[PDB]
Amino acid sequence: RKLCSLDNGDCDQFCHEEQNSVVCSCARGYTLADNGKACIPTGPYPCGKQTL
Amino acid sequence: IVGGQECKDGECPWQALLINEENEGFCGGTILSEFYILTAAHCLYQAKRFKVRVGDRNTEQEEGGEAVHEVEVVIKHNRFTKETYDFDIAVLRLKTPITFRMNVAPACLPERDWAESTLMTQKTGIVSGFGRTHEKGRQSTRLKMLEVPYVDRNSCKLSSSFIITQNMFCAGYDTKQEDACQGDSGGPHVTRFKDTYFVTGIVSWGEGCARKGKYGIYTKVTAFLKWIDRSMKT
Ligand SMILES: C[C@@H](C(=O)N1CCC(=O)N(C)CC1)N1CC[C@H](NS(=O)(=O)c2ccc3cc(Cl)ccc3c2)C1=O
Ligand SMILES: [Ca+2]
Repeated sequence: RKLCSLDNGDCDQFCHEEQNSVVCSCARGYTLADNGKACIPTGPYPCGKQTL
Repeated sequence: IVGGQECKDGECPWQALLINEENEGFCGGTILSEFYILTAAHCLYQAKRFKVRVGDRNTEQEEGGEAVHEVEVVIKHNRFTKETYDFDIAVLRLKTPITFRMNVAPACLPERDWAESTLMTQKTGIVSGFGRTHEKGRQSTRLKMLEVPYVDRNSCKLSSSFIITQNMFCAGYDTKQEDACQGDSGGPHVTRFKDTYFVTGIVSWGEGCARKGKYGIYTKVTAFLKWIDRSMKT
């Protein structure tokens, strides 16, 4: 197990392998954090989150 | 849903309920965005005219979080066939936008490759709905949810009396008495990854409910992600 096969490449959501390296991305309504791994909800009621 | 548990406050906020002219629930749906609902194409033949209710966990009480939406456009997959339930998918565009709140929020649409390699390879998914709690009973007045193991594709084909196409997948139990059931059709099959729930299936059909040697059959959402994307843009 390497890159995306290794614990999802440490990505919160989508993991892609480009040129032998991990590229994380997020669902609509999320922004990729500065660390390029975490996904931050842009506004209230982000998709896929149970409410309160 | 046969077996499983009640959805507790805020646990299944993407659940949608299709209700007929007489305000009775007959199929489920999944909230994709403020304007769009994902459901099964076969549900569209279950009523002449219908509306969509969201935020409802108990169909017997009027809390204040529940909202009824009229459907503006019905987008049914053109290859849906009654014979096999292949291409069992439809997208509904609502007349007015859904207000997100406690118990009302969309599920995430995943990217195809990642969903196939990461979501569908998880042990389990979660199915939900207001369907029957036993094969012969009446619709549940309470929203229920059930963890369903992903079933090996070879196993599923062997267990089935009918063809399992590449647009379908199987989930559930061999003998354990838990499954989706009548009225759960069109509802969500979601998969949790790091506390985020992604739409992975649509409740489609089964040979009865929770029968020995049989599994629940779901529309494989990953095969229709581009289709869904196109449907939500026009
Ligand atoms: C085989 C299929 C049927 O007659 N058709 C229609 C034509 C056909 O032969 N196909 C194989 C497509 C399915 N049928 C027969 C009875 C069953 N109806 S149900 O209300 O008990 C039902 C509905 C949805 C379900 C979804 C899951 Cl995930 C699990 C159990 C469910 C039970 C049902 O769906
Ligand atoms: Ca209610």
